[PDB]
Amino acid sequence: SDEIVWQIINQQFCAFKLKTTKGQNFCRNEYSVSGLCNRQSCPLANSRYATVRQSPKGTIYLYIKTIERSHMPSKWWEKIKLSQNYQKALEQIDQRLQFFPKFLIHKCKQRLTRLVQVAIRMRRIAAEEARLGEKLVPKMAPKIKKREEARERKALAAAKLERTIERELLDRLRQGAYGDQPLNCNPQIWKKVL
Amino acid sequence: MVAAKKHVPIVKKRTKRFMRHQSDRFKCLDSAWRKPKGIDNRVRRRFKGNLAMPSIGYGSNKKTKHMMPSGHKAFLVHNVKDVELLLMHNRTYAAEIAHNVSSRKRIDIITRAKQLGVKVTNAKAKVTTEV
Amino acid sequence: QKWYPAEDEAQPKKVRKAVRPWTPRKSLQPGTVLILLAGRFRGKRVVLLKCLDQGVLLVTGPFKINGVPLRRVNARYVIATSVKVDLTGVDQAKIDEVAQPKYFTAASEEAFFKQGEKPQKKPVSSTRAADQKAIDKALIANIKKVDMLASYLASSFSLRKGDKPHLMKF
Amino acid sequence: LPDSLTSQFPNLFEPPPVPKILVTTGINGTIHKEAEEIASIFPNATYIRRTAHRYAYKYSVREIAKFAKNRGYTALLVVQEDQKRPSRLVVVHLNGEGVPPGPTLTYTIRN
Amino acid sequence: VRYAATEIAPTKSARARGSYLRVSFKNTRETAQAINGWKLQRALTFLQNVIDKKEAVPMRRYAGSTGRTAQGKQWGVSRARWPVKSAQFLIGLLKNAEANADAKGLDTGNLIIKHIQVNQAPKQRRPYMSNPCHIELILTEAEETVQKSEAVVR
RNA sequence: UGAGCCCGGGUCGAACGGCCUCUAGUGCAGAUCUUGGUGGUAGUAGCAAAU
RNA sequence: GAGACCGAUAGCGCACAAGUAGAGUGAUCGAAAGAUGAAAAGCACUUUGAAAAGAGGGUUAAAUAGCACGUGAAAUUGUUGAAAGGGAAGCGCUUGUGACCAGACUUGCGCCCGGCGGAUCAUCCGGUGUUCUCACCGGUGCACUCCGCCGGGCUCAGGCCAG
Ligand SMILES: [Zn+2]
Repeated sequence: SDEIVWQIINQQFCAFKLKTTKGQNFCRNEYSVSGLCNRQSCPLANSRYATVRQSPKGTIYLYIKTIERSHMPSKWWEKIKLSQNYQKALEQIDQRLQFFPKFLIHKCKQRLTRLVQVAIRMRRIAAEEARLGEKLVPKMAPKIKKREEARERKALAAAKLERTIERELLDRLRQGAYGDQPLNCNPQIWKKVL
Repeated sequence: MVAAKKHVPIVKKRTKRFMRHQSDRFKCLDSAWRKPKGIDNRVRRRFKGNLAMPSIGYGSNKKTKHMMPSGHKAFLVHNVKDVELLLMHNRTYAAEIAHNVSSRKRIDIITRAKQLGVKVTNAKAKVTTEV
Repeated sequence: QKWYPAEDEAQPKKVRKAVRPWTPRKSLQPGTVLILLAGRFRGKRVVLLKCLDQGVLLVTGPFKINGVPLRRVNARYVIATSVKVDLTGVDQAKIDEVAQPKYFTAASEEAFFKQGEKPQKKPVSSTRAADQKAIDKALIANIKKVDMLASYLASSFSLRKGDKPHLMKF
Repeated sequence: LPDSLTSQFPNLFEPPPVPKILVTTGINGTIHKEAEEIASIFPNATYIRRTAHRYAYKYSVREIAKFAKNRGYTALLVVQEDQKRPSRLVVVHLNGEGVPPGPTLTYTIRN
Repeated sequence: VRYAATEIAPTKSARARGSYLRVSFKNTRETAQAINGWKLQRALTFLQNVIDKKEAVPMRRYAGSTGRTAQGKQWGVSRARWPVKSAQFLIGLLKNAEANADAKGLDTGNLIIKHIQVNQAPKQRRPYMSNPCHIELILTEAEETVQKSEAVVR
């Protein structure tokens, strides 16, 4: 009944389906070896299936599903640890997925390659952000932005900037902060002050 | 080397939009295209010097349809799980964060997409750099 | 190589486009006086030493006569005249040496502090200057031996009124 | 019941020397005229861009602070942009002699 | 990027407003356009010399052929009229802005009319419709000029 | 191709969207179309009923 | 008591003063009109003046939420800035000029030494869950193997446009 569940999934409804307007559908299922909704990549409509997933520890595993455990949703997948050596992991995928469809083997090798490349890229990126020290933070929220705009308007109104500058300059002129014979003002102006 | 895929050159047969006839004169007429249905309408009869109508001959190449000038196709993302779906399609698709995604979720999406090697079109959204 | 192909990236098919030697014009002979049509030495008369490959020509307008250093130029940007100067005495070994396609080629505190500053115009060389003198020595001697030619190579070519290049005899 | 200020910041609080100011921008900064004007505010201030071209080395603020400390600069100013307009001001006091680079004050430029 | 021309300091300007005023919009707009850009005392004398009959107000956009006298020679407009009530309302708003500038601390001898805007108010529902208006004028100080000092050598 | 759709910037303040099906009071340029609002005529004709 | 109903030009004419205001001699006819804010905290006080009006100042998260009050479209209007024109304007195709805006490949991998640290390495030991042969912990050490990290060295691959 692989074909019947495929017809039900593909032509009626699937909860793992992302329909895009750009010419491709995507599979939201975590065990999909390629995140695409097509006949060969369906983890549900294929009784024998294989995928490659990476644990939060960083260890990458190969997951194999057979027809004889298909009525056992808690026992669907057997998990096999893949080696850190890339070539040895490729040969492990070749050995465990012997006599499988060539599509599943090919996509498993591609997914393992992409996961190792993403791990290397992640290490390089983490080193670069550790060296630079930059970090993205959110901007001000609209309520906080409106608050700062209104209170800055009120503070600018209450500042009286030019009057304050003129008053402080005249105050500095009175108390002799510029010294005798000030270079700032005319001699008649300094005469009037005294 | 990280870019889009090798693709055939992007050719747009027409860059302008098809405006509705007499929509520049009346404010009650939107510029969205409406096919003229009058018998003596010279736009419908295709007289010289008039508006062209949209035809299937104006269609884009199937190898470069829906493709941005960078070569990627836009993929709308609402959360981190959505950018994870582009693990195997980092060279064919670019992430477009949805307009109603908050700032912290945007930071989560941008960080993960950089690690996955997926371009983000609107990465200059409501975020800023702290030293 | 190291990685399995992680995406269905099609390899290119084998192109049947081989590389065959460029066949120059019959007027591009060694020693022919050439009129440059483009560049910063535009309009200056030089002497072709050796025809290189893919359209490139090794030319040198004796620096003493006209200020054109040992340089390369595309053949589609030169006009070949009927005057051919004798190259007897000019060392062909030196010409072959300069004719190799690598002669005209080339994060810290100072790297940061040099950002935004104008690059310095480099002085030339002590061996390239000697190379120019080595070729020019015999070339200038032959050009002086030729009647009236030294004043010809020092004058820049230009078009006057009424002169039609289609009816000329360059 | 200042004393806590001069205990916490003895370099800022025996007269300080003449200031030499280095003004820079973000990583791929586009505010060159704005940062040049902000440098022209302060006496003895030079503006140096941070990346030269698009695909060059990305120097960090700590590296630039050490570089300017080794060249006798007194303080480092970083002008960070948002929508091609100045948004943040980062003032780092490089100090001198054996004192490490001092306190960093981060302000927001709004209007 | 391009930066817009920033507003003058609020310590150097004085604003007056009048809303839902029961005067005709067209006559008030023409009167406001006549006095736009002038000095304050000149506008005071013109509005007081148009309240009592000496001086004319020209009309350019909302121009009706009513009077053709020599008083329009100085404006170059052959159509000139004398609205009265708009002059009183503009006078009241001008002394309001003068009081605002005196309270704020501005020199009232160097005040010029930076901008004066007449907008339409909601129409009075009584088919005869009244045309009230809003008036928003902003006076500023004359721009002050400071002589430079010669640059020093280094 | 198109009807349209997605994102950025501003404003705003409590709900909303995609997909598979179901359903309909489901798509406007016109009907001397209905209701509301607003114009040129026009500060014109005139000081007339109302105001 | 409910609904695959309507949501203020809809749904009863009437969500609110509704068979009310108002019209007609009368029988009868019959509207328009909802939303501040969480809370009136509904703007004290100083100062113009006769206003259903302002300027400071204050409350509030916010007053460009001020009982003209959630948001605030278009028609239409005013101020400022730029450009063009005076025997129609408007439209299609194609360059140019000015102003403004955006910012191109998201720009990488592999080898060879030296040091360090972990392991899927050790036919090392103990434990847990299992699809019973696969996973996961804890402790040992670096003879081999494999991963990373740091300091040097080298090669290669790289987007677009011209000749
Ligand atoms: Zn599917």
